[PDB]
Amino acid sequence: GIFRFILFLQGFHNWTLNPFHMMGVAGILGGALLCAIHGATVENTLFEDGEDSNTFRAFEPTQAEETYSMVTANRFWSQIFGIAFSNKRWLHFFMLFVPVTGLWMSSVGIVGLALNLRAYDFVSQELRAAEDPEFETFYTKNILLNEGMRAWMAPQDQPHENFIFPEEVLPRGNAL
Amino acid sequence: KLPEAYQIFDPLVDVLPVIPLFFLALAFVWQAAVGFK
Amino acid sequence: YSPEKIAQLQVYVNPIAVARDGMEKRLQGLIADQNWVDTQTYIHGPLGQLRRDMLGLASSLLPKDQDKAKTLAKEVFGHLERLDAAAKDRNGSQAKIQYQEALADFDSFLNLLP
Amino acid sequence: MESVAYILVLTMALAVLFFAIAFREPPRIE
Amino acid sequence: GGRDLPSTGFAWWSGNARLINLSGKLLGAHVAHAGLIVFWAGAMTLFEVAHFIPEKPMYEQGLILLPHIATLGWGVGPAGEVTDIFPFFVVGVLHLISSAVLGLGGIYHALRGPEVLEEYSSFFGYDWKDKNQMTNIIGYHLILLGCGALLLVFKAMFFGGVYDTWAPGGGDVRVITNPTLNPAIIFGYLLKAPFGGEGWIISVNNMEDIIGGHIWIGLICISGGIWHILTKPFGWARRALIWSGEAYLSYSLGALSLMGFIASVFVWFNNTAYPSEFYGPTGMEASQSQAFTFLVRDQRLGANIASAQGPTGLGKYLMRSPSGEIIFGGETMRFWDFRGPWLEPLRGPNGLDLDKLRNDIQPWQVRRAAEYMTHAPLGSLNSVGGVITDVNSFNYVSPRAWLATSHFVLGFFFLVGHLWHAGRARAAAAGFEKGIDRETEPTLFMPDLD
Amino acid sequence: RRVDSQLAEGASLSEAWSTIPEKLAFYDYVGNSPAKGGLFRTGAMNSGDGIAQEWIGHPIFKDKEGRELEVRRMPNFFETFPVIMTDADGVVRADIPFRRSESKFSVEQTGVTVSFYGGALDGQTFSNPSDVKKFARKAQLGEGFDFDTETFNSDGVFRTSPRGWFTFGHA
Amino acid sequence: SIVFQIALAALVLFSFVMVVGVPVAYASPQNWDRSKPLLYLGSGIWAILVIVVALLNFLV
Amino acid sequence: ELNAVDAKLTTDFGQKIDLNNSDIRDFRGLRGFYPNLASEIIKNAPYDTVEEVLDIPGLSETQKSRLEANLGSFTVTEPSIELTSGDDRINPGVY
Amino acid sequence: KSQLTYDDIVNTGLANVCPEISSFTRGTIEVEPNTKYFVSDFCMEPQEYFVKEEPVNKRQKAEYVKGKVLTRQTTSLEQIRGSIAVGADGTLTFKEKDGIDFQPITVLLPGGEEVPFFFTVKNFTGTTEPGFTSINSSTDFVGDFNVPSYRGAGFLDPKARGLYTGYDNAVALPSAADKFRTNKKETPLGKGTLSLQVTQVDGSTGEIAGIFESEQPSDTDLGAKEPLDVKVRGIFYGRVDT
Amino acid sequence: NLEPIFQLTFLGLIVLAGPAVVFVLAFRGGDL
Ligand code: CLA
Ligand code: CLA
Ligand code: CLA
Ligand code: CLA
Ligand code: CLA
Ligand code: CLA
Ligand SMILES: CC1=C(/C=C/C(C)=C/C=C/C(C)=C/C=C/C=C(C)/C=C/C=C(C)/C=C/C2=C(C)CCCC2(C)C)C(C)(C)CCC1
Ligand SMILES: CCCCCCCCCCCCO[C@@H]1O[C@H](CO)[C@@H](O[C@H]2O[C@H](CO)[C@@H](O)[C@H](O)[C@H]2O)[C@H](O)[C@H]1O
Ligand SMILES: [Ca+2]
Ligand SMILES: [Ca+2]
Ligand SMILES: [Fe+2]
Repeated sequence: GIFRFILFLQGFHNWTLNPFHMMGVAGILGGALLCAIHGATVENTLFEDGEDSNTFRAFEPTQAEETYSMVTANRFWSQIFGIAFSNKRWLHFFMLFVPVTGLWMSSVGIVGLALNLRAYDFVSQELRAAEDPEFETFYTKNILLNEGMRAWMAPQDQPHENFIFPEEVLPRGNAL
Repeated sequence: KLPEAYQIFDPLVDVLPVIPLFFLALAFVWQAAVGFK
Repeated sequence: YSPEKIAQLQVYVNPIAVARDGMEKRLQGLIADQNWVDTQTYIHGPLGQLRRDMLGLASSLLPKDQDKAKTLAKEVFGHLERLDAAAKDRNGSQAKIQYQEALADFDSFLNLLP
Repeated sequence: MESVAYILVLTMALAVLFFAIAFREPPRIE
Repeated sequence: GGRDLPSTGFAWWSGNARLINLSGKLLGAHVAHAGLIVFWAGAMTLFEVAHFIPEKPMYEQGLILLPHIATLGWGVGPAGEVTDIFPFFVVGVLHLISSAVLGLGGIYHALRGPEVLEEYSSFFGYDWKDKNQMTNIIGYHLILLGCGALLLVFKAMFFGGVYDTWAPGGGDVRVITNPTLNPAIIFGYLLKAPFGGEGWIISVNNMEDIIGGHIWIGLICISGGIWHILTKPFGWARRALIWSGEAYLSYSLGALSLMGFIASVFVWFNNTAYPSEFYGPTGMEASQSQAFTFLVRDQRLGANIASAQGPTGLGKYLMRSPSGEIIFGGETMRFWDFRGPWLEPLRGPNGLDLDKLRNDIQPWQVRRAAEYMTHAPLGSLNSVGGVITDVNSFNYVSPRAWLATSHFVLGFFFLVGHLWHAGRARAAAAGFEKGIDRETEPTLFMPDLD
Repeated sequence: RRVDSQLAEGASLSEAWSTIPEKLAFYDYVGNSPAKGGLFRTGAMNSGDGIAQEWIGHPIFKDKEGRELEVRRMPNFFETFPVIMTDADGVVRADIPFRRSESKFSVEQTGVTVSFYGGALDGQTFSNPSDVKKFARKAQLGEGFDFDTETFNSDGVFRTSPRGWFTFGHA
Repeated sequence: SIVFQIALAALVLFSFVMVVGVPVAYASPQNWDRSKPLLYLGSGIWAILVIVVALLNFLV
Repeated sequence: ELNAVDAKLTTDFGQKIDLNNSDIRDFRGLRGFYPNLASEIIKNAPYDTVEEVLDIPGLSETQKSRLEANLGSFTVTEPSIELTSGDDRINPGVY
Repeated sequence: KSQLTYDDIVNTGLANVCPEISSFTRGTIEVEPNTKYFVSDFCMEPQEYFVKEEPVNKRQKAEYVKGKVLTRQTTSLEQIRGSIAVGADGTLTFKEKDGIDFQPITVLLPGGEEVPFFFTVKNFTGTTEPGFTSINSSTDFVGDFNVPSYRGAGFLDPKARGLYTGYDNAVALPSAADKFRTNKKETPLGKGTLSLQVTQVDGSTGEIAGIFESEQPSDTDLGAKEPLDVKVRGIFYGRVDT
Repeated sequence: NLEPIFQLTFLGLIVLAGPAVVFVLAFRGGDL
């Protein structure tokens, strides 16, 4: 059901083209990235606090000392990526800020879609392709894909509307 | 199909390939018997 | 072989005869004109069901000339493999040789046919 | 001319990257 | 040998690391695992036989092991039809019985035998740091591996041969009499670009080349084994390499990842070592078979397949490759490097030949193209064959898809394992695999970057 | 209802449809629905279809057999919509096909004609399938109107009304 | 032919008893003196049962 | 404006099988036509009148009787190159 | 190439090259004045491409600008079957029958204009001057050929408008959907003029080779633009069946 | 079929065997 809703928003709303969704994608992917990179960095800058190869036993919940080197982590990322966190408080705030902000932005975009306020088209490219039949972009191709989805999915997805679309009116490319 | 003299143990043959999965699970069973020491 | 069994063999006898014909006709000519590209295409396409057929026939013959036709069939395939090597190595000399021996062993297979 | 706008915003982004790396606040142990 | 965290420093989920310096128990773990491998070979083969329908094609029955046996030329005749199921059954049973011997030996060495072989024998006792002995073990195994390659050679030359899909007069088991010994061809194969039209070693397309390769491989592997037994690692290798058990594991993991990717590509693209009569068409073959199937239909309906331009302006059935070769039209233009024993009869020096395409088509070629096109290696995870939008009535996923997908995944995860163990071996050799020492943290003695 | 009341009184089709206030017909045009706009289709709705100039009147489409066909209207969800015409008991009798190799219900094949009642085209009949298809596409959007697309260099994509913009901002 | 199935059933059941017995025998160090010859007996009998099945397959 | 195939659809080509423009699948409706007789008709096109579909060289008795029994399913319009060029009358891209 | 296999020419661009009469002779294919000669494997290799620029002025000469082919070694017609028919007056008639007789080619003109065209010899009927009794160096077949539309009637533009398929209007702009003259696609049948000047004849094998000059319109994009005039020069080869 | 019954019986035997070995080795103070 969720997958249907997702594809419906693609084909009817061009939701991937929506900047609000794009900010949401950036937030969720950046949240995953931050999770993976913090976890890995912390695990690989751990202080030698025990004799065993099992480094997990070398942490006390009440210990006052940091369990990993922030200076070593900072230098590593500064020399690998060019920049690095140097304030742990800012690092952990950023880990909250990014995904949360992404969810809020995507929600704003969805609120737009409630009213059919969609970033559906680039009118410049539609006007040009209307006038210039040699002109094609990935955007125009996605527009065509959406028209196909809508025509082929509407009768079964909205059975109450009694959409009778005879085979001859269904958009389709050659052969396929 | 198996040769006719072996068609008897056919239900046994159908359940043979899975056993190494049971070996992997048996590693965990033995660890749990020793308390994951 | 009973006429009714002779009929059952025809299923296989027909393609074999078509093959025997074209081998004597186009293949000889191809080898003569040194058309190795075409010689190779001929032994892999027109003759591309020769083994399934010759052996199917042999297996379906009476249990007396069965193995002999089997051994005869295998002989022809061996000569056709040397025709292919010769043709792939532009060796006109061995090509004619293998062609003749394939037809000889194909001739004997056909003699084992009721 | 929208091409000029696009190139300009992209260039601003890349130049910010350069300055943020080459001229960052130097992390110091205090 | 410690079997707990306090005595080894390794948790239960890293328990097999407790065997690193317990050569006897480690040997037991290895022999019992080998036993698992041989057990799967035998048991899965017997499963495939019990589930095998002899008349139905092998690739329609979810078989991946019987195709390997049939390629070796056991149990099959011309065009890959099954002559006798007994050889497949024999192969399965012999693996299944040997599995018990290896299981016993493994459980013995793992549980009862010496935990360390160093004391017992100088021959079997090894220290990871003892380069001479580790190279001895490399050598003994290289000689057995080369012997196995020569076993393949012997089967193909003196013991009934192997299935040659390219055989004249139709595919069949063939005895290889002239294997390619020419080192230029054999090693040229290694030097070919791994891109379309060349395919590196994936493009090996005749059993003579495959067999000549295995004579070279057997010879080089036997020579390298003897070299490694009679030599010691030289200075440059002693200086550029990490000499530890985990390091050698990581090296073998890198090698395994490389071989897994290679096997994936091999089964996906090559139809010589993986005959389509057992493995089904390659995806390139299925696409070309579609183009060919409708070439024949439309031609028989009276169309001019040569001069028929399609809606784009390119030829509907026939076009030219970017180097000018006459090829099949449509999206299949990408698979124009495809070679197949049912297609190659219709190819001329310039590519597809109009005279052949108009006069020399054969019903077996049309049937083969129809079968290969309808068995395109396309299918769902629950084995619904054909394109993903099709309905549920066709139970088929190509063996090529299964094998390629499986070995790509295994190759990738073994690349990950290589990185895991190679980085760990490096850190452990250097002494900071357990974390940063607080007193001598290196960054505290390094100047600021700015 | 207003048309049928006039018909029951005794008026003709052209007289009855002439009673329809253009303002009323204007409300029955999907371009004035607030669910047809776009997030970055800015400004007045006149910057889209244009300034409405006049109601063109009411099309009545008939096949060659005299069956009254209605163009199924564009729903709010669809940016594009196939042209379909159904008769009284809901059977598709005509359409504008995408593929004409195997088409069976084309306006051209089915001989659809359209006659207009009221508005600017009152008392005209169009039998040329080009213009019939044009008016069928017009009927998809509801009541048809002539627009002035020059005053605002209108681009031809619908905008949303102040209703839509207010709702968006406040939600 | 039923003697063949008898031999094969005996092989399968002795195989199960050995799958049970081998790991217990090798991991029971205090019972080792009693269980070494039993291990030898099981191995030899298993191999003989395999050979008997092998031959009977070739006799039926 | 209408393009040429749409205008063709306004004529008799839209009602019956057109001997000069209809693709080989449109002959499937006449029993015994697809594929051989439809192929021969499409191969010997164009035709000036429907009646002269009976004057195709090499036609046998069965095909002649079959054509005469279905003369009223046939119409003849000017050959439009928008339906014939590129062997579109055999494969217009419809499966 | 006569002795080259497929594996020897593949990936080398020798599949798009015209065969060449090796035996350098100036032979003559003798001809009876009332017979027909089949031509088996006709090949035309285009080597030069010229597109008539359209100056903004109406009295300036147009002139032919050379182009560079953007497509690769996919520019050759080959395996073409034809006939040579001899009139009672010594006229030779070339009548191309079928084969791989078209190739779409795209050339780039200086200034960045891409000009695709349907390079073809479809239905070519070329005639020489009356009075020939042999095929020699003087033979020059001159005639017209058909140039069908570069895009088929099944073609779909980026907004899915086509001729017998696709939309008939600009669906992205419902209010202005019938504004665009490009809503009507046509595929008019063009004409080319080809000359085959025969320069080398090998009478021992019936082979003819020469040079050709073609003149044809370019792609119009289903009528979206006026076609340019394209000039193609190259070499050809044929074998005459006697 | 009695086959689903035989397959499930063999599978149950095989499933119980390994845990049974561990259980016997734990109950009898084996070298677990
Ligand atoms: C391929 C799989 C494999 C193999 C061969 C081994 C092998 C080994 N492991 Mg490892 N292990 C594995 C997977 C494997 N492990 C997995 C997946 C885990 C995670 C759960 C572990 C976790 C682990 C830990 C935590 C430890 C080991 C240890 C050991 C070694 C000592 C075993 C011992 O004393 O157990 C005793 C167990 C038993 C006595 C229970 C019975 C076991 C037998 C073998 C069952 C066999 C049944 C079989 C059907 C019989 C067939 C008989 C006949 C037909 C041939 C041994 C060499 C130990 C070690 O390093 O020692 C220093 C150790 O501490 N392993
Ligand atoms: C190289 C390995 C390989 C390959 C290619 C195949 C392929 C096949 N097998 Mg076989 N099989 C294998 C191993 C393999 N098998 C093993 C090890 C066993 C023992 C359990 C079996 C037991 C077996 C049986 C009993 C049967 C098959 C069948 C089949 C066929 C259908 C498969 C299917 O529906 O899967 C469904 C797909 C899945 C279940 C997906 C599995 C997903 C895995 C678990 C993901 C793991 C990936 C990764 C490594 C995870 C690591 C995580 C960590 C590293 C981060 C197919 C030909 C069937 C058939 O047709 O037989 C004739 C059948 O009945 N197989
Ligand atoms: C990689 C496999 C491998 C390796 C390296 C070893 C190594 C060793 N084993 Mg072990 N073992 C294995 C497998 C292995 N075993 C298996 C599978 C079994 C089950 C049958 C056993 C059962 C076993 C027992 C019961 C004992 C040993 C012992 C020993 C030690 C002395 C061996 C000996 O007598 O000298 C050398 C022996 C020979 C030269 C003759 C044997 C060679 C074999 C039997 C013939 C060739 C192998 C094969 C059939 C041919 C190729 C294999 C094929 C897969 C290609 C040595 C550490 C003994 C020990 O611990 O002593 C303290 C001991 O008591 N092993
Ligand atoms: C599994 C087989 C195996 C293994 C593990 C080893 C292991 C070893 N060999 Mg041996 N060798 C083998 C087989 C094997 N050999 C065989 C079969 C032969 C016969 C030809 C030899 C002949 C041989 C010689 C003559 C020498 C060794 C040496 C060595 C040692 C260092 C080699 C090294 O640094 O490699 C890493 C390789 C390099 C550093 C070379 C650089 C190559 C560049 C990076 C290109 C690499 C290609 C690219 C990355 C991969 C492309 C993929 C594709 C080609 C598969 C090491 C102990 C050396 C030694 O110390 O002798 C005792 C030595 O001099 N080997
Ligand atoms: C032949 C290959 C090989 C060998 C011998 C080893 C050996 C070792 N590894 Mg390595 N490893 C390998 C490959 C290999 N690894 C690969 C390919 C990867 C990448 C995924 C890793 C990743 C890895 C990590 C991350 C670590 C090791 C560690 C270790 C050590 C302890 C392992 C242990 O006790 O596991 C115990 C076994 C288990 C806990 C069972 C794992 C269960 C997995 C999730 C199931 C995988 C899917 C499986 C196919 C089942 C799917 C079916 C499903 C439907 C149920 C040991 C030296 C540890 C180490 O460094 O110690 C020094 C360690 O932390 N390995
Ligand atoms: C609730 C507030 C509200 C509403 C509903 C409207 C509604 C309307 N106005 Mg008015 N307007 C407003 C406030 C409002 N206005 C204000 C405050 C001003 C002063 C700037 C104006 C100035 C103004 C003018 C000058 C004009 C209008 C016009 C219009 C009409 C067209 C609207 C349009 O095209 O929007 C377009 C809206 C958008 C494209 C939405 C922009 C969304 C922004 C860019 C998203 C950015 C968010 C942020 C950057 C992302 C977060 C990042 C994260 C890290 C935090 C419509 C009736 C036009 C009209 O027709 O007048 C007759 C006109 O010409 N308005
Ligand atoms: C071939 C053959 C054979 C063999 C077999 C065998 C070899 C066996 C094995 C066996 C086995 C090998 C088994 C085992 C199993 C296992 C199991 C069954 C387990 C399970 C698991 C689980 C259940 C888990 C759980 C858990 C744990 C424990 C840990 C933690 C977590 C949890 C809680 C979850 C026989 C004899 C039959 C005969 C015939 C033939
Ligand atoms: C080192 C940093 C600088 C980067 C390197 C600079 C080289 C890149 C050259 C592009 C610069 C602009 O130069 C020129 O731009 C025009 C504008 O579209 C291009 O013109 C192209 O597109 C336009 C419109 O799309 C067409 O009318 C024209 O026929 C076509 O060729 C030219 O192809 C390009 O040569
Ligand atoms: Ca079964
Ligand atoms: Ca039709
Ligand atoms: Fe943290």
